[PDB]
Amino acid sequence: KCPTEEICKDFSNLPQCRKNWLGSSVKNFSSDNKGVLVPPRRQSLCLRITLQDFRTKKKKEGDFEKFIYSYASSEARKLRTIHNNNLEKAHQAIRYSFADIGNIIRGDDMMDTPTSKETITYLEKVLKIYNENNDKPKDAKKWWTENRHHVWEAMMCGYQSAQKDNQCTGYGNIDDIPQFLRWFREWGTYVCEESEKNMNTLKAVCFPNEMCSSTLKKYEEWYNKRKTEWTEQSIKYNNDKINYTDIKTLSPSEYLIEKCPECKCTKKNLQDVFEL
Ligand SMILES: [Zn+2]
Ligand SMILES: [Zn+2]
Ligand SMILES: [Zn+2]
Ligand SMILES: [Zn+2]
Repeated sequence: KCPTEEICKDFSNLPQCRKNWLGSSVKNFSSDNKGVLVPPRRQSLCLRITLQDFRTKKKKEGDFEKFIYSYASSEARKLRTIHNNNLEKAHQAIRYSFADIGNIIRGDDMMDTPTSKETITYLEKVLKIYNENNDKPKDAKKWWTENRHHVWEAMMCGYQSAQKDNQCTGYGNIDDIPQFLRWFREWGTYVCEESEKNMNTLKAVCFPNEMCSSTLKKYEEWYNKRKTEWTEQSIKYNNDKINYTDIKTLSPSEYLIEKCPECKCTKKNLQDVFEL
């Protein structure tokens, strides 16, 4: 279920958080991460910790952590405000941001930004200050393992404040899925949806004069835009799949067709369209 009303009170919103696929501003975009496209949701993710945030929040035990929780809660609220007429898109976007918050905290998020580079260093310094003589986490990896449940509660409390939803959810194991795969999947959820809709539209108009020709022209523009992105992301997918025993023999289309339950990608709307 949703978390108790008590737990939610302990979290707070941040007015900093208000409401395409980018092939740059990724670390090592020409080497390790060639082919990686950053989701628009990630580019817009509400979480920034500055040297100055570190200075203020470190002064009281637990405040820096709560500052993180607050951002996570605001990110969730924002996402449900964006996807207000669609519960499940909202849920999946929250999950994706939750996982992204994980990589940021753990210091291996792919975006080349100060927040992505610096958050781990600030968290770990604070944990040294307060936990160096007890049994509590002193590194960000253990912190995440021990506190990810709290982070998720803050997101659900956030999601509920958008429009008093009573339908919360768990996060599956989303945060354990390699980030490049999650981004590829999220691309998948947008594109396979476009693809199914665009096909129906094309068939309907062209195969029940100029409207057909006009429809096909737009269908082509959509196709070429996504085809470049498909091509880029397949480079990363194919380079890195060798390291995972259960996808190493799968093509990029097979990955999204067979191993992305949120995707709705099919042979007809993905494989037949994008892979010749
Ligand atoms: Zn759901
Ligand atoms: Zn969205
Ligand atoms: Zn750089
Ligand atoms: Zn908790």
